[PDB]
Parts: sequence; structure tokens; C-alpha cells
Amino acid sequence: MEVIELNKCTSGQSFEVILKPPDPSLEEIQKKLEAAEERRKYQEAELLKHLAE
Amino acid sequence: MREIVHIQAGQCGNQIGAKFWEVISDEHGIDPTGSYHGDSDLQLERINVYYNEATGNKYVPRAILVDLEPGTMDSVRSGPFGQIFRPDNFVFGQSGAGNNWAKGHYTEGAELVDSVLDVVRKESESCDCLQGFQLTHSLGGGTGSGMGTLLISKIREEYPDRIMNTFSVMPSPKVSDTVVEPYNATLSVHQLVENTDETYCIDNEALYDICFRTLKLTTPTYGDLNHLVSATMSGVTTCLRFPGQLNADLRKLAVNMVPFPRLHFFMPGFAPLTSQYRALTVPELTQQMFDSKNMMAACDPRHGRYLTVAAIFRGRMSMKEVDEQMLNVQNKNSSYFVEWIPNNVKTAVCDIPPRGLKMSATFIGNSTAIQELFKRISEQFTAMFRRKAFLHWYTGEGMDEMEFTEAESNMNDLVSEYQQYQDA
Amino acid sequence: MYTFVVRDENSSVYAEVSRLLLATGQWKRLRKDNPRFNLMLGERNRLPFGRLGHEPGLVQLVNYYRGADKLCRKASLVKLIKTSPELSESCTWFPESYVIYPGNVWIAKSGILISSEAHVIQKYLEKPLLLEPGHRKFDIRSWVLVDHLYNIYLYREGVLRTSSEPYNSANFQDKTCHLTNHCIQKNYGRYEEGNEMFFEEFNQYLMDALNTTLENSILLQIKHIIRSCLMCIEPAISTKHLHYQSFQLFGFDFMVDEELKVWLIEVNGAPACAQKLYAELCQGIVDVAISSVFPLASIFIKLHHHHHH
Amino acid sequence: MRECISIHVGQAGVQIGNACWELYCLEHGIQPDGQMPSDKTIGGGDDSFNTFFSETGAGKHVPRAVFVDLEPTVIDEVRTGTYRQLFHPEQLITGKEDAANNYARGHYTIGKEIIDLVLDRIRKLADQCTGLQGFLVFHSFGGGTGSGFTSLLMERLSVDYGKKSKLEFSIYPAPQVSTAVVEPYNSILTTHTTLEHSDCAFMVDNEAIYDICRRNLDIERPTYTNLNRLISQIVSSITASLRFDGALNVDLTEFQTNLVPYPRIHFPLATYAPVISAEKAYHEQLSVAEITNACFEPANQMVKCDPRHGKYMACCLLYRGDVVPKDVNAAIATIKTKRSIQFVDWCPTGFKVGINYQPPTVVPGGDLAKVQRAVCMLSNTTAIAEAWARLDHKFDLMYAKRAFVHWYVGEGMEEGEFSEAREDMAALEKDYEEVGV
Ligand SMILES: Nc1nc2c(ncn2[C@@H]2O[C@H](COP(=O)(O)OP(=O)(O)OP(=O)(O)O)[C@@H](O)[C@H]2O)c(=O)[nH]1
Ligand SMILES: Nc1ncnc2c1ncn2[C@@H]1O[C@H](COP(=O)(O)OP(=O)(O)CP(=O)(O)O)[C@@H](O)[C@H]1O
Ligand SMILES: Nc1nc2c(ncn2[C@@H]2O[C@H](COP(=O)(O)OP(=O)(O)O)[C@@H](O)[C@H]2O)c(=O)[nH]1
Ligand SMILES: COc1cc([C@H]2C(C#N)=C(N)Oc3c2ccc(N)c3N)cc(Br)c1OC
Ligand SMILES: [Ca+2]
Ligand SMILES: [Mg+2]
Ligand SMILES: [Mg+2]
Repeated sequence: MEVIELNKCTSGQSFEVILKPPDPSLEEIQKKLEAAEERRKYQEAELLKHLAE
Repeated sequence: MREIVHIQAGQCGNQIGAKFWEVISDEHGIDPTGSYHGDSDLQLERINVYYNEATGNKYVPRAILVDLEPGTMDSVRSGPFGQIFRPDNFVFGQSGAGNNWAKGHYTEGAELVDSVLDVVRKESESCDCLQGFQLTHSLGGGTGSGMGTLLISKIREEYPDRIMNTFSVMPSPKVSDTVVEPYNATLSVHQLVENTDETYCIDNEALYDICFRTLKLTTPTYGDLNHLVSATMSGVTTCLRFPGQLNADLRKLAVNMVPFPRLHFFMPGFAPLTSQYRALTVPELTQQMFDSKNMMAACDPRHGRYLTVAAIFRGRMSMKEVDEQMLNVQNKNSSYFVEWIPNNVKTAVCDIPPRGLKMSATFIGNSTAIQELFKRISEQFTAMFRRKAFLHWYTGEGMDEMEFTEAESNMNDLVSEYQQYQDA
Repeated sequence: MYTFVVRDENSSVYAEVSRLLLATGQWKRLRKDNPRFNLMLGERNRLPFGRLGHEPGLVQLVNYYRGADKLCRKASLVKLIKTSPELSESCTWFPESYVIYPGNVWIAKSGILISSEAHVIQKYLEKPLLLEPGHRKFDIRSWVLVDHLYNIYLYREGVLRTSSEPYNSANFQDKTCHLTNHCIQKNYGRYEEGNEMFFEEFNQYLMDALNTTLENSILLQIKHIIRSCLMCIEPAISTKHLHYQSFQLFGFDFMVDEELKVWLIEVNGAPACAQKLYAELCQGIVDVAISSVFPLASIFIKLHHHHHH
Repeated sequence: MRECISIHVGQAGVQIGNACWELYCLEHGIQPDGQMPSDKTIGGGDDSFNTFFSETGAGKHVPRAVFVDLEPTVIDEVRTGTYRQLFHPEQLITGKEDAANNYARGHYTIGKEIIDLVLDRIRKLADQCTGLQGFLVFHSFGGGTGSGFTSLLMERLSVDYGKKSKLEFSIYPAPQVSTAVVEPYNSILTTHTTLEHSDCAFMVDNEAIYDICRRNLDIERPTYTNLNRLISQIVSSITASLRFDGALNVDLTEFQTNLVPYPRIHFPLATYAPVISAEKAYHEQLSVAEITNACFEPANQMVKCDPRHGKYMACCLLYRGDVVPKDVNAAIATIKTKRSIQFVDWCPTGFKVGINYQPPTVVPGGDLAKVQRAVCMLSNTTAIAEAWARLDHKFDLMYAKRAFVHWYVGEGMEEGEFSEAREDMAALEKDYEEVGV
């Protein structure tokens, strides 16, 4: 059990102890945010069309 | 998400609608002139939900009052709280609907609907954040049923993105105005399956039975039935009306209670059933609000399973004891909830009790057992419609048989859809 | 009313534990996938321990100890005994066993090869103990019940699973005299019923042919080996301070050699109770492991020995 | 030094935000008006605590914080509350209509119409940074805003700040303190959509915290206030290294290096001891041995799971108070023998230790007693996968019946995004099992 890389300062200390060794673009985001508003606006169109009937 | 617009349509609509404004006005400490005289600040923190603030520091219900005949609406003005309502918000015809859905929806009602919408629009315009509408009506007559559903259709066209909530009184031969009640109710349910987010099923059969059997009133009056209705309406609106830690609204009510868009018909419950001196214990409240005898819809919840449940305890009690009692039924009667909606029961507690009572509970159940209510109206419908009996009252207003077949079919469909999820 | 679920069909023992539980009037069985149970009687494989102990207002028990597989597979038992200080590589009561992956007589198993030529290779017991009249081999099976406080309960009734053929030196290939299972043996029932001698008669044979008792000659060693094994893995599998609780019935398998030394052959995680005894053992499970956690409205010897050193 | 921006999203995010910044101010000697008497450099500094607070000429110390809620009632209590003078109104962003517990409505609908504004207030904070490290993001899995709006921000932060580290403090939904029935749905969706965008995520199960408050603080019915004061202590332990002098976990990069070798498996288990009631009349103070041992008791974990049944990839011990290394090693020796601490073959069985000699600060009139020494353990153990399985099973019982799906589709979201999100989570459960057995 070996205590390595010990560092001390006035606020505390730190050390390591070893027991044993061994993203889409702006385009693509604004794209799919709009494809879902187009599905959302269609659904509201289909609703108004049905209420006209 | 703050302001609610309240619409009350027809005799039943305006009667239960009147009681509700008498009851909550008294809870929020508003007097028959619209002046605050309460004590608690809790009574005003969310007053905006149901009231507009006017000149002189007056509170005006966001209430619109509709009827095709002048009678019942002169009775509301005459009645105990009649002076609180904005007078421009009374809208009424002359000829009445005579228990005729077709007249409510298609002839007499058509002429009047536009001028109600204008009052609705006026209330919607001066709303900081409208959550949507609550309508009081019966399904059994002409105006509440036929014109109420016409209004719902037209409010949805103009406000597709606001929430539509109904207190819908189902008819019963035990409280019968006319033989054509199953007709007007079947046509009205078709409208409600398509165009409401939430419907409180106030079954006149249930109110009667509670008054006869479990309250020893030999001759129940509309006054007696309405006492139970106004208690339920006070209950199910408590969290919309008072802070806090739930801070509920009509959309969150809808998202949490409705797993399938068509299955939004709620079995309301109340404990203790009154017409006391001993306050109930939390276990008593709990056992009673889950009991058949306490439901405002004549359905056996043991014939069904609960999809979702909302319970609101009022008074002073340990939330610990409420929690323990609410988990006790869930863990000892798991068969009568669906295993496939985890954590489907939600409990809320408000410190302000209703007038008279020390502690009360209100139950709201989305139970598949509501099918029994629709099947019952279907059977009363089929027994007449198979001999085309009393149709001429509807054909004489321009309706076809076809539209009756369609409403029959859509209600049998709704019953199958409830059946589907009882065996799943 | 408490609640339970079943997720083990083939389980004869928890078939009976289920039956005894229902017929009490204070226990409703639910459907196999219903999450609001008090007791789970869970599947042999892939039991979902991660799901237990998270249901508010419910104390949850299950009839398996998670990680008790390490004592029940042959591959891991051997590795457990070789790599545990508390059961050393030079452990007196485990037959020398080795792991190579796919008198000098051995045996391999997980089809069973016994030769000098040719999973785990194991030192085979050339001179075992033989029941006269017969000159014939057997194996002793003890039922052990570990409860939620990690009390170790031995059931006072075990059983011998006897052969019916003279054991042979030069003849290895032959499998009815060397191997003393129950399935391979069904001279079936010539000497004793179903190849199943019990503790009263085996206590008597020993007294007459060998002058000793079962308690002294064999059962002291059994109680030591059961205790050694379950106290070894107690740190890994104990559900003390855990958010759900476990019990488990185990079946331990032993051999007796000529000089009356008791060896450990296998530990059985989902064991089959002998036909006659089911009644008594399954009532015990319920009394001790279940009613202790869920009280309603001794057939076990409890294993403990604190020697001070 | 290098600046860190804290983003609090939703009610959980914001109320936990308030507790953290309350504690940071007490720890650093900053008052509610934002004056720091002990600070001698006026109008500036490259001190450690400056990573979390900016400074004005008049000598105010201002959190590098953005608070976002789609509705105003909760951030309104920040605007009108004890620490109102601390924050600049531009940092406190509110809409009007909340996501009604709907991922889709927080991401797609009400999201798209407020993202561009939040990014802008975030950018004003980035522009006051000499060398921005990245972001600490506080949110629930369960709220529509916490789930849906958070996952949208993390996509737009990845695009606008490719170089910068993103850490999460995530509240995992618990039936015991729950808002909505659709929390499982919202939890899976926001995990799927945030996975590739987050470098290290600190999950707190509301169940674990609630019980720690029942068991160790003798609170019958814990409130979000009790939960948040305890969570803020764990969060402070984890961020101490960024705000104080030391050599362990000094920048956000080191959190990933030290705690996340395998990047998808980036949910470190936090364990914390001791939690002691302030009401408690008589209390015998626990030793270094006793508190280190407490780190391997599941009852003290931020998530209930069994580290004995899984493998470690990393272990960091962060001590606060009277602690010296020899006592830490003595404690580690004792516990190695007595416990089942299996690591993976391609990792060193090793503990990284950090000590800060200042004991925990407690909030005055709080529930937590002052202690001579405390520790927070950060173990990356596969045992946390137990929390994914529990959550995924709940998703499956509701999705099998398409229950409530129509609420999400009605906002422009597709059914397929559900199966997609769930397959990703099925893969993560497999990733944990290869590594873990
Ligand atoms: N620990 C803790 N959990 C909280 C707190 N507030 C909410 N939660 C949890 O967060 C989930 C609900 O999400 P919220 O943060 O309230 O929702 P929101 O992000 O404001 O989203 P919407 O209101 O749905 O628009 C549930 O699991 C709650 O238990 C809090 O202050 N502390
Ligand atoms: N080293 C050894 N020496 C002598 N006999 C041995 C032995 N190893 C195994 N056997 C014999 O073979 C049988 C071994 O069965 P084993 O325990 O391998 O599998 P199994 O499936 O029968 C478990 P169980 O019997 O508990 O259901 C025993 O009856 C035993 O007599
Ligand atoms: N509960 C209750 N039911 C009513 C009341 N008034 C009428 N009803 C019922 O409502 C139906 C008749 O509808 P009504 O409202 O009078 O018709 P409309 O005025 O033409 O809309 C029947 O089922 C009646 O029993 C009432 O005040 N309370
Ligand atoms: C308990 O009373 C009400 C509950 C709800 C509704 C809701 C709100 N607001 C919350 N957030 O969640 C649920 C809700 C309903 C059922 C369940 N199962 C849950 N989880 C709305 C209202 Br209004 C309530 O009072 C009537
Ligand atoms: Ca400075
Ligand atoms: Mg009438
Ligand atoms: Mg919110």
C-alpha cells in the first residue's frame, strides 16, 4: 500500500493511494425542431378542417 | 396558467353553477355584494383563478350564465348570491329548448351561441394567462346538453390550445324530466368524447341513491342532490383555488389523469356524505372515499380497475397518516389498480376545511367501471331507438336517424375502449 | 393480509410453500409482474434484485441471497475455496479440485470421465464407505435455511441417496456402482425404499456395524462445513442494513469415506426436498424465514460456535 | 484560474441552486448583500472562489449562475427572497406557461421559443470569463422543464462551446416525493438526448435522500427544503476543489479523467457521512475510520444500489475537517479486508484522496449538526445500473400500452423518439454489464 503524489497547502492536502495495479450541428438541431412544429401545425390544421365539416 | 372561465348553461347548469359560487365565495370570504371580509391571506393568493378584480376592490366571478329561456336566469339573479355576477354576462333567449337536443345544438341554440362567445372572448381578452374553461350542464335536457356541446365545439375552434373541463350531470329514470333523456345524453356524450379534456360524471342516479339509501331522505329534492354536487365541486377545485405545494391547474390535471385521450370521464367521490359533530379520522375518510356508496357516478369500482386517482384531504391532520392510509388500500387492494401505470395515485392536503365539516376528503377516479354508466344510457337509448320512438321531435328540427346511429356507435366504442384496459 | 408472487414453476419446494401460505387466510398471491408484494418467490436465473426494496410502505423479502450462486456453481465453489483464507487451499473437507477451461484416480464434471488420462478435475475417493450387506456407495443431503438475520438453520432430517451395486476398483466406465445419483439409479429399491435411507436407520446401522452414532461420527463435521461455507460469503451476500431482505433454502451434498471422514461434493441453490419430508420442512421455512418478518395472528438445529482466540 | 457557470433549470434545479449558493456564501464569508469582508482585492481577483463568483467595483460578489424556469412562481421566491441582492435580474429567466410535466412541451414546444434568449444570458456570463471551463447544470429528470428544456440547452451548449466541460446534478424521480405519473417517460427521454452532451453526471435519487432525512435527522415527513440542504452539502463537497486551494479535481476536465474512463458510463455514485441531527441532545463524534466505512453502507448513498454486486472503475475520497493521511490509509487498510471492493482488471485498485481542513459549514437553524470531520465518496461503480433497470422497467409497463404517449405526440414529438430513447437505455444497461460481469 504505497502513498503517491502527496501535495500539501494551508487549506488541506491531497494524495493517491494504490492497493494493487491492474454531437450534431446548429443546422441539424434547427432542422428537427422545425419538423416537429410542422407535425404540430398539421395536427392543428386536421383539427380545424374537421371542425369546418 | 392562472385564469379559468366558468360557463353555466340551462336549468341544471345554472342551478349547480349557482351553488358552486355560493360555496367557494364563502370559502374565499367573498360576500353577496363581492367585498372581501375573510381573515386568512390564503383566501386571496389564487382568487384570480375564479374571480376578476374590479373598481372599489370588488370580486366578480369569471362566470357566464346561458339559457335559451329567461326563467332559471331570473331565479339566479333573485337567488342569494345573484348580485355578484357581471350583468353583461347573462345571455338568454325566449323560446326555451323543451328537452330537445336538436333545438339546443342546431336551431334555437345556433341563434344565441355567437352572443355567448362574444362574452367568452371579452373574458378571455383581459386574462393574463387563461388555462381554459369549466362548463356546468345536464346531458338530459335541450340547452345544457345541446347548446352546451355546441358552445364547447365553438370554444375549441377559437381556443384549440386551452383546456375544456365539464361538470356533466347524467340523467336517471329515478329523477326523470322526460323519456327523451337517453337520446339527449347519448348525443351529448359523443360531443364530450371528442371535445373535452376532463369531464366530471355527476350521475343523478348516484345522487338519488346516496340521498335515499345512505342519508335516509325518503323524498330527495334537486336541493338535496345539489348539496352533494356543490360539495364535490368545492372539493375537486380546492387545489386550483388555494396554495400550495401542489399548485394544481387543469392541464396538469389532464396530463396526469388521462392516459388515452377519449378516456377522460372521472368518477368523483366525497366523504363524509352530509345533509356533523364527530370529525372523521383519516382512516375513515380513506375507507369512505374509496367506497361505492360515496361515488357521485352509479358504478361499482370493483367491476373495474383505476387507471389514475387524485385525492384531496381538507382540514388539520398528519400528512404521514394520510400517506400511510393511502398506501394501505393501494398495497391491500392492488387488483383494483392497473399494474402498468406505476405510482398512479396522487394525494394532496389543504389546511382550510369546507364550511361545517372539520375534515373532508374528495376522490377523483379515472376508473374503467365508468363503462357501466355509458352502457346504462346506451340500453335506455336502444330500447327507444330500435322502434324509432320519439324521433319525430328530432327529425322535425332537421336531424337524420344516421346521426343517432353514429352517436349510438361512438358510445358503444367508448364502452369497448374501457373494456380493453380492464382485461389488460 | 400480506401479499406474495410466484416466478418459479418447476420449484416443488416453493410450490408447497406457496400452497401452505394461501391456505392461512392472511396471505393473497398476486400476478407474477405485480410490484406491490411483501414476499417474492423468484426465478432461478436473472432474478431482478435491483427492483426490490424501492416500493414505499412495503417491507420486501425474497427467497434468494444475491451472490449465493458463487457457492452453488462447481467452477466458482472450487475458486471460492482456493482463494478464501477462511477455507484455505489445504482445506481438509473439500476433495482436491482444479480448473482448466474447454492411487491417482480423478473425476471431471459440470457425461462424467473417471480414468487416469482423459469444467473441474477432482481427486476421486478410491476407498469410500460402503453399507453392508451391499458393499455399495451413498451420499448424504442436508437442507440448510439461512434467514434475514443470517441465522444458519440445519433441518434435523437429511437423507442418504444409495447405490444398489458392489463398488468396483478395476471397472471405471460402469456408472451405476461408481455414481450414486437418484435419476441414474431409476436393482432399484432392493435394500431400501427409492434408494432413500433416513437418519433413524442410518443412526442404527452405525451403532450396530460401527458402534458410533450419526451425531458424533458424521453430523459434527456436516455442521462445521455448512458453518464454514456460509460464514465465508456472509460479508458479500448479507442483507443486514440493505433496503430489501433475503432468505434461501440450500441443499448440501456430502460423502463419508472408510475412516468416517465427511467430504463436501456440492451445494445446491434451488434444492428438491425428499418426498416424505416436504410437509415438515416447508412449514419450517414459513415459521422461521417468513412469519419472523411477517407475523400472523423446533425442527431446526441453529448453527453458531464462538471459540475465543 | 478558470471560471465555472452554474445553470439551474426547473423547480428542482432552482430550489437546489438556492441551497448551494446559500452554502457557498456561508463557506466563503459572502453575506446576502454580496459583500466579502475577508476579500482584499476589490473589483477583481484570480483566487479559487472567483471560479464561482464574479466581482463588481462596489465590491459585490456575484454568482456565475443562470436560473431558468418556464413558469415564474419559484424563481419569483429567489427575486423576492433572502439572497435577492446577490443575483443580477438578467440571470433569473422565467416564461409564463410551464411544461405541465411534459418532456415534449419543455424540449419542442415551449422550449424552441425561449432557448435563444437563455443562450444569450449564458453568453453575457461567458464574456466576463478570462478562461471558461464549462458548466454545472442542476435539473430534475421528472419535470417537463427539468427533462425537456435541459436536454435542449445541452445540445445548443455543445454547438456554441465545443471545447467546454458540462457536468450535471440530476434529481432521479422517486414515488415518495413525486410530481407527475409520467416522470419515468421524461427521465428516459432526457437521458437519451443528454447522454453524448454530458461529461460527468451526479444523480441523486430523491428516495435515498428522503430516507437519509427520515433515518438520520428524525424528520417524519421531509420537505424539499430538508432534501435540498442535505443535497447542497453533497454538491459543496464535490465542488470544494474548484472553489478552494488544493491539487485534486482542480478543473472540470479532471472530474472526467479521474471518475469517467469509459465516457457513456459517466454517472458516479456519491456516498456521504456523517449526517447527524442538530436536535440530537447527546452525539459521540465519529472517527475517520467510522466515516470512511460509512461510504460502503448503501443507506448513506445518493442512490440505493449494492456496490458488492458490480465493479469499480474509480474511487475519490473528499474529506472535510480534522483528517490527516495516515488515519485515511489506516482506515482504507481495515476496510479492504472486511469488504468486497472488486475493481475492473484494466483499472488500478486505488483511491484518490482530497482533504480540506475546514469542517462542513451548516446553515444556522438547519437540520444537520456541526461535525469535526465528514467525507463524500465518488465511486464510479456499475451497481448504479440498478437505478437504470428500475427506471427502464417503469417506462416499459406504461409504453407497452402507449399510455400518455398522445400527450407528447400532440406537441410534434414522434412515437419513435420513445423506442429510440429506450434502445439507447437498453444499450447503456448492456455497456454496464460487459464492464460489470
Ligand atoms: N430534491 C428535490 N426534488 C425536487 C424539487 N422540486 C421538484 N423535485 C422533483 O423534481 C420532479 C418534478 O420536476 P420539477 O423540477 O418540479 O419540474 P419543472 O422542471 O419545474 O417542470 P414543469 O413544472 O413540469 O414545467 C419530481 O421528481 C420532484 O420530486 C426540489 O426542490 N428538491
Ligand atoms: N469426488 C467424488 N468422489 C466420490 N463421488 C463423487 C465425487 N464427485 C461426485 N461424486 C458422485 O456423483 C454424484 C455427484 O452429483 P453432482 O453433485 O456432481 O451433481 P447434481 O446435479 O446431482 C447436484 P444435486 O445432487 O444436489 O441435485 C454424487 O452422488 C456423488 O456420489
Ligand atoms: N342534479 C340536478 N339535476 C337537475 C337539476 N335540474 C335539472 N336536472 C336534471 O337535468 C335534466 C333536465 O335538464 P335541464 O337542465 O332542466 O334542461 P335545460 O335547462 O333545457 O338544459 C334532467 O336529467 C333533470 O333531472 C338540478 O338542479 N340538479
Ligand atoms: C391530488 O389532487 C390533484 C392532483 C392533480 C394532478 C397534478 C396537479 N396539479 C399533479 N402534479 O399530479 C397528479 C395529478 C392527478 C393525479 C396524479 N396521479 C398525479 N400525479 C390535479 C388536481 Br386539479 C388535483 O386536485 C384536484
Ligand atoms: Ca477579490
Ligand atoms: Mg327541466
Ligand atoms: Mg415547474
